[PDB]
Amino acid sequence: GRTTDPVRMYMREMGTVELLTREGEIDIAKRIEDGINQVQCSVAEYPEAITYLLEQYDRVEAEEARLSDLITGFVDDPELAREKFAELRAQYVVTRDTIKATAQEEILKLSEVFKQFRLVPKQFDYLVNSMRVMMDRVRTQERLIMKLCVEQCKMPKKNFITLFTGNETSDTWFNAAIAMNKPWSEKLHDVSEEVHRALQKLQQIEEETGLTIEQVKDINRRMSIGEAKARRAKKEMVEANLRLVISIAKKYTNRGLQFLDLIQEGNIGLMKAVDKFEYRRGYKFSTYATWWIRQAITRSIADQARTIRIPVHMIETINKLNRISRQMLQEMGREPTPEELAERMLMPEDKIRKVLKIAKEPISMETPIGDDEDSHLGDFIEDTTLELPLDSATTESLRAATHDVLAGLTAREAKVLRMRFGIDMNTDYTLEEVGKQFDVTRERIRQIEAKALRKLRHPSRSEVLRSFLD
Amino acid sequence: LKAQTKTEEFDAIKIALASPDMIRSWSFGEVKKPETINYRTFKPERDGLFCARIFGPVKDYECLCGKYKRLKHRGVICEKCGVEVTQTKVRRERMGHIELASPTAHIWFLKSLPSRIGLLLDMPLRDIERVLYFESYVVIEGGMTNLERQQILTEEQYLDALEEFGDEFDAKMGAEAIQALLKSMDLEQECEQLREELNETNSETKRKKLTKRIKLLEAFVQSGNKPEWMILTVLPVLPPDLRPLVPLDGGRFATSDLNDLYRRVINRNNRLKRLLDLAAPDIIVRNEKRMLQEAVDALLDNGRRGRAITGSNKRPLKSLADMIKGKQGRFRQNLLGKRVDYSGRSVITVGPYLRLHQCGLPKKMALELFKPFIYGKLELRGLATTIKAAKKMVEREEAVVWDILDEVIREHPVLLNRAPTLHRLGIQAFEPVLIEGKAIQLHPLVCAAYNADFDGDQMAVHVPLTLEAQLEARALMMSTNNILSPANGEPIIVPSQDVVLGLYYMTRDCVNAKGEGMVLTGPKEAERLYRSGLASLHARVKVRITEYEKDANGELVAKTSLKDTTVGRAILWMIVPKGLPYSIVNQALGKKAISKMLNTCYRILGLKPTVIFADQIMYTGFAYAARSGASVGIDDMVIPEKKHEIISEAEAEVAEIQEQFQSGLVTAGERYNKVIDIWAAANDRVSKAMMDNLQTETVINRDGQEEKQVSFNSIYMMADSGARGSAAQIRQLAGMRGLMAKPDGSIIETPITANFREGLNVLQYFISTHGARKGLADTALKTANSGYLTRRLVDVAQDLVVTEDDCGTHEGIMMTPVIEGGDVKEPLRDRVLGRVTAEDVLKPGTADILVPRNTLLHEQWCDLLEENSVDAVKVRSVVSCDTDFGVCAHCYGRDLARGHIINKGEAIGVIAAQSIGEPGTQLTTGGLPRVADLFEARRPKEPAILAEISGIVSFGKETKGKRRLVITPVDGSDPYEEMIPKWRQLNVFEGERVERGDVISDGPEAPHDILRLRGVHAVTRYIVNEVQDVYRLQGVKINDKHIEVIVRQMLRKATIVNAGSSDFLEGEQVEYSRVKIANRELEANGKVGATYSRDLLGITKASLATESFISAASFQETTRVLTEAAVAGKRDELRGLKENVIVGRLIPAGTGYAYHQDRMRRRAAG
Ligand SMILES: [Mg+2]
Ligand SMILES: [Zn+2]
Ligand SMILES: [Zn+2]
Repeated sequence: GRTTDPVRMYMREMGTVELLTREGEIDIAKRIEDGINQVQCSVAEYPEAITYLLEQYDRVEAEEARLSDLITGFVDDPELAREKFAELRAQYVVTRDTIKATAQEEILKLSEVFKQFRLVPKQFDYLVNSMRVMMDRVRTQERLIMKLCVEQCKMPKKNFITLFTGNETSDTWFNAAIAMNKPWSEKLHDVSEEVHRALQKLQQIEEETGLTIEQVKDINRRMSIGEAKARRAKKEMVEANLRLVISIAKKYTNRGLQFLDLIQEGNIGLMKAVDKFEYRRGYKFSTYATWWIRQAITRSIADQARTIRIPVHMIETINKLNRISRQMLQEMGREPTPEELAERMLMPEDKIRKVLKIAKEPISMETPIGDDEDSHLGDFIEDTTLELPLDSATTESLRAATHDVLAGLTAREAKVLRMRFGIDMNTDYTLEEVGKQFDVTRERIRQIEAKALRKLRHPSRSEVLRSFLD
Repeated sequence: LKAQTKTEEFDAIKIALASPDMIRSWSFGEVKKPETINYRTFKPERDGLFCARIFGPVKDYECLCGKYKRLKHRGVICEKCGVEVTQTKVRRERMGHIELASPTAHIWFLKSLPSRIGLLLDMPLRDIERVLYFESYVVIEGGMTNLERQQILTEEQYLDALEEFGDEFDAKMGAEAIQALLKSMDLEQECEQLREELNETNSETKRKKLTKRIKLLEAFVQSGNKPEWMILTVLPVLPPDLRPLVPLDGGRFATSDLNDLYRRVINRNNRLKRLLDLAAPDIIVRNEKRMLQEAVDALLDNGRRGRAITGSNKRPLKSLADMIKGKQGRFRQNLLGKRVDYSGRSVITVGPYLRLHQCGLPKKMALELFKPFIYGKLELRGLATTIKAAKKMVEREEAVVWDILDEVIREHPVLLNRAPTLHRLGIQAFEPVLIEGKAIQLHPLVCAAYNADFDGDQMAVHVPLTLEAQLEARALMMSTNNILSPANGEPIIVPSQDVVLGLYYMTRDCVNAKGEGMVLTGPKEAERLYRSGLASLHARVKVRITEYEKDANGELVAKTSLKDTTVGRAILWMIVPKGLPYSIVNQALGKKAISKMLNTCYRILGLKPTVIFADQIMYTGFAYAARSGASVGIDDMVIPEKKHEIISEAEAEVAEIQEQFQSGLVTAGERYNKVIDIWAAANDRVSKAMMDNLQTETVINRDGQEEKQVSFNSIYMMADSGARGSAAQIRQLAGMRGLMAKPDGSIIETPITANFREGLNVLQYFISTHGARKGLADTALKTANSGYLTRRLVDVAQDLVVTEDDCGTHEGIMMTPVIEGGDVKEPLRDRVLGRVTAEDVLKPGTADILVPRNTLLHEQWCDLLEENSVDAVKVRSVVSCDTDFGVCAHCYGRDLARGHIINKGEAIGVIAAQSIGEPGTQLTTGGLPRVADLFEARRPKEPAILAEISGIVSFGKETKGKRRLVITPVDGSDPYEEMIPKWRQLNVFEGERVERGDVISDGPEAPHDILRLRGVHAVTRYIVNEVQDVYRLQGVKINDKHIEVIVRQMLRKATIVNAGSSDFLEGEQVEYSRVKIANRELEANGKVGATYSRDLLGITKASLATESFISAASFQETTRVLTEAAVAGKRDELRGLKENVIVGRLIPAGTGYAYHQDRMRRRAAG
């Protein structure tokens, strides 16, 4: 059943999925539009989503940000941007004061203008995240207040949802429902200090966000549903189109990456293709997806397929260098000289050699050499970074020699010479430093040092040290 | 006292499964990128397989960025890019890790033959793999609904079952599944339940598997390993320098294959994290998880799935498993070999001038080898200012350095070794003698030990460095300290060829020669008579000699007399030291006699006199052989005059039988046998003609007309002395050679009539060629078989070492002369020699103890036993030794290159294996494969069967493929009934009584049977006698000892019958077991002591069990051993040879036995 070799358990697993009809593509894409627009509208119905954008533009003109980090532009320059944002702020400052039944008609239009803005994906993500996190904030108090009644103070949930729905803020449910003389009613008193105090952040939500706990759920719930529809449809599309990825990736086989690696990178490319596709331009999804998949494949190959990573332009350069070789090889009768393709190429032309070197892939250290025996290439690589013991002994002896010779000079000259150099001490010392230490400073030291050298210069002293210089 | 925290000198080692947190403990950073180096500036890209931050600085004590370059700043972590500046060596040490996205199976525990994840979960392998590949769903903690815990479901099935039960049911798939299974698993509860189930149901099938599995589980619990660790959350990365990118000539780079693999792993991992963050469809992320699994598997152990190939190169890439395993079968770099400093080698030459304690060492070689000593000795005397100047001097080869070299050489031994090292004598220590030349000079008497010809064989030299090595080489490996083969007490220093032709030519006698009949005062004027040309080397003469006998008490008696001897014998006598009687030199002095001279000298005078004796023997043998003028001409090989006539008559016989086949009186095959027989008889006749003519034909006159003696012809003297040549080869020279045989083995009926002295024609030569090629092939093959055999032997023995002094058991085997079928195929004296007596022995009359309980029987004791008629002696052996985990020296015997009792701590297993192995080249069901069969205890092809129990037997039932045999013991119950196939002809009498172990059929019998139905002494006796039959039929001398220690190693394990401590049927150490029942017989339970049954394990099988896992990982399949040990959390205490060899410390034997013992007692103590 399963031969293993994961190429197969993939090839067979995807091969179940049926190819889409030309109409099915448009059905699915329409579904995509439905989902997304649902989340967009759900974003437009959030007051904080508006106010935040406003504050952010107040920061943009204050030079604390840039127009590129807020909008990707609207449907449609800084002046046009300024006036569009002016329009937005206008609808906001009207809708805000009209909260005194009729206001809805404007709160709808307030969404519309807010929908004119095409947000940077990052900003959009920040908004959505803010919404769902705020819903975490709501769920915190919902579950706190629920557990403090049901789990701790022993109340049934069936009677717990009765005064909940429609209110879940004011004192109608907390203070007026404990007098009901139910078996669970008098038990609500022990926890009353904990429920009423944590009810502060609850009602607070209807202040910051500007929505009763009722709406806060409905809106981003609708959002959740929309996102679901979106991801569902897009996934469906990609799953339908994997075969294309495979068929393309078969071209890129031996470039130095594995088959499944190829088709996976290409799969990612197909995902991006679904994410950026618009069916309204009439362009066939096939030939549109092809470029993207081929792009992901080639880009990835260029990037990760070597032990030594090389920049893209360099790779392409090498390739051109290969083309020239292919043409001029039989044309020149043997092969073009190493400097031949050089002038054929635009750049400084000695670069060939340099490039021609760095292009080469490193030879496997396990590459077997003669006898077929355990002799392998890496066995013969010698450590050149090791210091030979023959020298190590001399490094050990030089210390004794220079120590004895440094026992020779006057105790102060010895200190000055051991100081001017790193002898038996940390780092080494500037002559000014030596001066400040010794209290007898500047030119002085430089003189003593000289004479010190002079004492060790002519041989009695010199016969021991001179033997060291080879 | 505070015990310690940081570095000590460690003991044992431990191996187990690795926690993710542990893998993190090792890891000094997470390598997040496939990048290696920057591509222009070759600096490591930060957090990549090669990295400065995670692993270490590129150059010594230098930050990567270049800020802190000073040897002062050290513990500093650079602010720019954190790198603690420290030696580049730490890039050879520091590990790393990678946090994988999805869990991953560790391919070793999935694919090891007894799949660990599989049998821990009682889950079949193919199912688990089907789960890992996302080919099906598996349940975990099914609760009570419809479903088994380990049950597997398909897509639709999982859907349906899920629709039925939302919760209180759980199923996963992929790696996360298996990991969840392992984590959820409660071993203890399974233990309880399995104990119960073991108890309730009675079936063999049920409780066998039941007990095996419960034992497995509880072992795994006791380990400290938690099952989850078989699934890798984190993957450790190996230090960069152990998989280096280092540059080459031409600016090219070369790197280990582990980089490709690690790279792939990191790539697919990161891409998986990406695919998770992109909310990819299942079919994609699944493929990615699988690919990651494959990449990781390929990294750890490649080849158990797809065998991935390296970039642009077809050849599969070497994985970490392949890194550990190595190649050339099982070789771990302490095994196949290791390169060594202070060494050399070259072509070898003779050097007869040498004393036996020295060897010629080429000048230049000595200079280069001893170069560091020379440097130190040069500046110690002050001839060189500093070490640099010393180098300059020895490089200049200044005149003064040679004397200094003569200084450092004097008392400093060197080790000499040859190519096929078999027995310990393959390496011998010598005192170096400076020689002008490029060739190594090696003492002639040693040539036998090395099996070294002079045809261009090479020898390798090794300089013992440390003081302990010098003294080891001098007191152990020294040439003079081994004069005797460890296999048998006979001298290996026996004179070889030229020398024995010399001593043979010297003492021999012709009929009439110069100085015949005269008389001389002593050997002095005998030699003086010879050198002056007055008297001939060989002439019958009476001379006065003074011999000695030490036969007083420690004292040499003197006696003088007129001996009838020759001139040559008289001259030679000057050499023979002290207490030896003149009787020894008064013979013809053949190789055997010339050897026994040495042997007696050693068993009388001691070591030193024997050494110098052998030396003088060599010198005089060479000198006099040279004087002798021995040579070989074409006329030295004498063909029988009657040859052609024999040929003709024997050729008449063939035409007789041919005429009969023409007339049809005889059948073709019968004819074939007839003709072959007449030709064979012919060859025998010609051989026994040329032998008489060659041997006795000297016909020479003393004072009369004629007398005849043994020939002085060169080739005869050579063949007779034992120098070189033999009756067969000489027969091939003069007489006709043999009858050949086609590769089939059908012997050709037209033999080679011509010999080598005559010409062979075309056909004859062509036919000889096959014999030649098959000869070379077979010999070159038997070398390999020998090596393999010795290998199995030391593998099965090794760690066996003399440990205790005397176990003090009366136990031992009855030693009789071998007495086979004829007269005495081997005496009693050889079998009992050097062996300790188990108990006192008797004269024919008694209360007279000749040999008193346990005493080494040396030559004098054995001769005292020989004076008396004693046919029987009970002797302590290594197989019967009461001591556990080793042999007591008192049991072993004396045998060694020294005649004294075996030392405490010498490793006997090795020398036994070697002693059995070395002659193995000289062995021809029978043969070396027969030897192998014996040591492997293989049940033969057509074995006999022995009576299970004594008492009257009869036949029962019928013809089902077995006609049953019913045995009837006298007092006891009958029911033993064995099924004997009746198509095999029986022996046992239907109406007669048969003792247990009698012949119920014919053919060889499996030693398992001999062990069970006869018993331990009987089985060890069978093995030793049969293998010794094989060797002795070839003329190979091997003491019974070595074979007996191998035998002891064979029977090391046994299966229990009764109970009261451990499990019922377990095969286990009889050391452990016996020490447990000896301990159980008192204290403890009053006696609960269990009964076992001795088992026989073949040598290749017995080698499998070794306490130390490091040892097992050497010669066994490494991959399996490491896993199997890791699951049990096995803790290797070393304690053996091989393990300590691998880990690189002192061997727990020999010189090191004082160390390891002193440490052994410190362990498990205060
Ligand atoms: Mg040879
Ligand atoms: Zn730095
Ligand atoms: Zn013993």
